[PDB]
Amino acid sequence: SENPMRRIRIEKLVLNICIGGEGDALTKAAKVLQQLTDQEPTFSKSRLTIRGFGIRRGQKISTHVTVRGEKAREIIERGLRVKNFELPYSCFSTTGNFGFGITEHIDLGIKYDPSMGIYGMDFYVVLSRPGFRVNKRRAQQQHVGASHKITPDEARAWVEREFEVVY
Amino acid sequence: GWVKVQKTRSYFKRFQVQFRRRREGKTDYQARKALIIQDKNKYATPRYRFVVRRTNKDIICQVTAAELTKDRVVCAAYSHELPRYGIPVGLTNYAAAYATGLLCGRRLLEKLSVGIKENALAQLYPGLDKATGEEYHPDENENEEVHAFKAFLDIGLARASTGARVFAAMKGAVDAGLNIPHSMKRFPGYSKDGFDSSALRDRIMGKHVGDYMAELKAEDEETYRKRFSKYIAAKVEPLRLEAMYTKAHAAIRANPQAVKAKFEIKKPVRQARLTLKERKERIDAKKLEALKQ
Amino acid sequence: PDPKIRYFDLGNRRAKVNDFPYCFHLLSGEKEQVSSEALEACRIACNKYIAKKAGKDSFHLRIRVHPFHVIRGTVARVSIGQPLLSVRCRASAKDYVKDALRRAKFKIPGRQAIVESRNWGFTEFTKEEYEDLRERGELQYDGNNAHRISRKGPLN
Amino acid sequence: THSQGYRCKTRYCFARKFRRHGMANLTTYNRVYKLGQYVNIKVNGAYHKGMPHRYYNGRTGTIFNIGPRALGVQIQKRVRGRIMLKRINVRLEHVHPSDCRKNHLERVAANDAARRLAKETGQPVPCLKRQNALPRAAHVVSIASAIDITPLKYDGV
Amino acid sequence: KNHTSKNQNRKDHRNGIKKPKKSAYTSHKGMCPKYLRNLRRSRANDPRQSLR
Amino acid sequence: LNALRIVDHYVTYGEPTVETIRNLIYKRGFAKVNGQRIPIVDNNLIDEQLSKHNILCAEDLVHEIFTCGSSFKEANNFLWPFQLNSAALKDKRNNFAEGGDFGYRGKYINEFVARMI
RNA sequence: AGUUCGGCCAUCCUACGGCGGAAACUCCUUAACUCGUUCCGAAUUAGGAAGAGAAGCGCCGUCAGGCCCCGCCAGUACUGCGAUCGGAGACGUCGUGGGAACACGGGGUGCCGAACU
RNA sequence: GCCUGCCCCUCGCCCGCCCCCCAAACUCCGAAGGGCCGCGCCGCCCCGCCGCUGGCCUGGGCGGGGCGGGCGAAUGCGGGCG
RNA sequence: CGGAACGGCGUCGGCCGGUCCCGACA
RNA sequence: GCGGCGCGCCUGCUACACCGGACCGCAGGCGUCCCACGGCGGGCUCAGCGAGGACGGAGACCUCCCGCGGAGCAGAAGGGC
Repeated sequence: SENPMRRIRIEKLVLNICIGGEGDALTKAAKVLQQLTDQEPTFSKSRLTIRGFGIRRGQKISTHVTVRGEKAREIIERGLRVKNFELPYSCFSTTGNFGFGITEHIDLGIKYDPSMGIYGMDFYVVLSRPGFRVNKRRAQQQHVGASHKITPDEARAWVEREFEVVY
Repeated sequence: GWVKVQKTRSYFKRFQVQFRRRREGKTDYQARKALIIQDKNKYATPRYRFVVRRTNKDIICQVTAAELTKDRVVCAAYSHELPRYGIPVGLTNYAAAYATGLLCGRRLLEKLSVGIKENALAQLYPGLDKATGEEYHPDENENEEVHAFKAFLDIGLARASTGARVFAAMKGAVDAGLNIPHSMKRFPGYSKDGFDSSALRDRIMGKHVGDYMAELKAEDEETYRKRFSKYIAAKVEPLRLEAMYTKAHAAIRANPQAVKAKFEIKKPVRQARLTLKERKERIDAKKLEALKQ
Repeated sequence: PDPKIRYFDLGNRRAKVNDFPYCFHLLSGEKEQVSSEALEACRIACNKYIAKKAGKDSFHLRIRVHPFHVIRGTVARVSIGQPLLSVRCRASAKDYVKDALRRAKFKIPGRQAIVESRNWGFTEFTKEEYEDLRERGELQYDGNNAHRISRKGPLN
Repeated sequence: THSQGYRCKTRYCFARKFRRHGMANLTTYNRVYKLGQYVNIKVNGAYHKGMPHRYYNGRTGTIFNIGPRALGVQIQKRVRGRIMLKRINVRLEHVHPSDCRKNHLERVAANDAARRLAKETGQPVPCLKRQNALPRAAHVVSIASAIDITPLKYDGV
Repeated sequence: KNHTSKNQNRKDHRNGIKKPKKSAYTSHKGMCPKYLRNLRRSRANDPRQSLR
Repeated sequence: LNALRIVDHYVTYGEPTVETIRNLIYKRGFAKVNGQRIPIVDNNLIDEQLSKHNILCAEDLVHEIFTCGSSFKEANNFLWPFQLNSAALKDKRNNFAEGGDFGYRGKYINEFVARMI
């Protein structure tokens, strides 16, 4: 509809950098996420111990920040300049939330520092409309309506207008 | 890719629906059980709950007893009644919540005292004449022939924080004279080594909205118009908030009786339910529509 | 030990609903426990006789009873009027089936009953009921069984 | 029965109903109980404190003691050749009020009511004693629509 | 015989199935102390009072 | 009637005729006065224990029993259970419906008791 | 009509599609505070009032699924009691009592009670 | 089948729907059959007492005094205690 | 004559499917 | 006798719908472990499907959805949540 309420918004961007058993790289990956997003990233530990990627239970193998608001738009567009505004058509989920990933933090536009090595990151963007709080609120929590839920096709259209992305 | 639906017929057959108000998300039955439970040796003596529920538009404060098949509302005062007492805007603000609580407490105590005369509950428990951050416990000193009315705060699904507005209505009930047990930890002023009456006094007097109003107007007049359009439209001066609040507290104490306003009822008739023959007729039409492609 | 009989569907298992019209059933006269060895030997005899006299395609044979009760290898609990063996066959095999069932009866313990089935094939519907539904088209076919097209569910 | 623990053979007895697993309705804690009231005892599986024993399930008793959280109820348990008054304390979740004498309480009221009603009008007093069915009266039944019914033939085999 | 319950129900019903006796129903055993103290305080006044 | 069906194997029952009642009350009737078996040979004994119930004479007794009247319990209890001669009994094991003797004999109880009185 | 608190907890649920909203409710709009985010005002805490029914929310629909109710199933299956009943049995029968279930068909699809506008 | 090719087929896998026979240690249902408890004293008014309960002029117990009705399933049979 | 699965054109009693005066090629 | 232990204790059975029922009858446990694996309050949802996201694949990590519990609650089994 042309209802103001049915306007899609970028609810959240998640920047996750998963390294492994090297230990030092994880701390440095957090610092470049802190300087990119401007908020402090948190660390996700391992759920299982696997010898092949040295994964050990509770080894803090990941670092991620949830960026919301105007900051999220700036980071997504800078990442999409690395992708040259081209995304796969199937990179969109059934929920209407899409994602992309880049290698090399320098490609985003961050300046290089010798102490911290280049680390790539995954960019997952969640698309939402005003009125979706009915799923997340503590009191009177009910599922969003199927019409009000973002459809994968309607999400492609929104991003092909906002960032002129071609699929 | 080819997978069974999570919600199978078996899922629905074995599904146990939760309680109607739990499904709605309106009530926590674990909290309610403790708030409603009374000793069996006390039998049917009524147990009162001071329920403070905050809708976006107003703060609803009520005193309710738990009957076996219903809840009885002994008294209920709403923030929407505050314009009659001289508070036109910020009806969901912390200061308004305190005055809504004062209104329910005074309204109930007055209703108990309407005909008693000899030892009226309101006469025996007047309350704090001035709205202050000082901790007041009516139960601390009691007539001993009459005791302060006791009710227990019910916040529902609200998170208990220092400065939360649910506590402000409880302080107004306490200020009116209702004995509501409290610790004053979740009040603006508790700092471990003591209570700063000044900090609570300020929230009760609406200082936080009025300092913001003064700062916002200076920093950006246009945002002040957008943020506080109703205040500018109600001709409420920012500094005047404390005077308005003190006058309101006095106006509540002098006459807490409900105006008992009544309005029109507008009910849309909506669609009439289809008759069984009408449903059967739709089935014939649906079969005919599918038959020709 | 494993039951000697692992195959309970023999003959034309994939045959169509109207491919076979006449069904014959070998029921149990007495309540008894029938061995897996007894079900394997009766299953070899009946299948072989009809397949020899007619064709494997001409008949679908089902050993309805299954040996589950381990005996402290395994035995099948059977009751009076519980079908032990069943066969649906076309006219080409109608005559041979009754005599094959009588060659399977000498292997199974206790009294046994050979009956023609008024029901069409393995379907619940009787031959007359099957025909009436078939003319209407209400008799939707599923695999080898037959069912009513039903007035339940979403119309579209 | 080699092992005899407090909760043995309680697989079905102390298990909730098909769609009744969950937290007790608040009515159990809101029902007023008075001394001498008849109360049925039925265990609730969810609640494990104040639980009575599997014997007590299905028993009806009088409330000897009412206490802050559990009511003391006295049942009669036949131990060999003697019935013994077994006083047990049972939490609210496993004590339900019994209709029990509700029929007698209704009868006492109705008998008194139909006595006063008679004193006013319809003066002959009504019979206030239960009659155990009794034989049927003679009556008359029309056999104009009578249908002949006959034994049916065997068709099973 | 390791165990027999035969004849046990004939022996029980020979002179048995006996009621638990009166004064067991109205016993104050297991009644709340605070209620029992209140009963004694109330009883010790006017007609119910049995002191001189 | 529900209790009687539990004990059917041990008993035979039927509706009695007035002559069958008269013969039992007169030829085999004995009272229960002071827990003693006192023979009913006169209308005086019946008057003594049943005047309160208005059962003054033997005709009142064979009438109350037959009509199952208001004073049926008193009338029946006044009579010590009848002691009769040995029954013919075709078969004690089966019900009269199955061709034996136990259970409902209906009108045939009158014939069955006749020889026993 | 709607709100708050409830009662019993699906005839109240689940899916999907319509239909509304004066008031109310909600979504909503912001962080000066208060408070809150393994990170994030998403939730939450506060302060609002520029918008809006698009959702949540009521109302209707759907040969819908479930749930609810009544028939049929079926006096069937079982079983209480009596049998110098039949039968080699293991199973059945008769007399006298009780009495399902799954299918299947036909419908229905929350109400109650306090306060307030 | 073919520069290759997944260019297509065949069964699996996997969902959908039927379907044969089931279970002492399975149960959405659910008997017969058992168990426990009740079947006489009520209704109404008043008053007394309590370190016990309530915001109260509230309860809950335990008594006393009235005023109206009263014996309110069948059958048998005196029960109890040391 | 305790007795089984199986046999019996022993003697009776039924149940069902048929063909008989279109004599069950002349 | 040899061996085992219905030689103390516990769960589901056999056990015949109150309760009580034997078995060198059956499938199993216990003699420990934890100052947290305790108490309480607040917040939260679990296992997983599906569909998605540089390395990264069957597999970690981050995402939304729908999630009657299909997870977890020290150890047997049954209840319970």
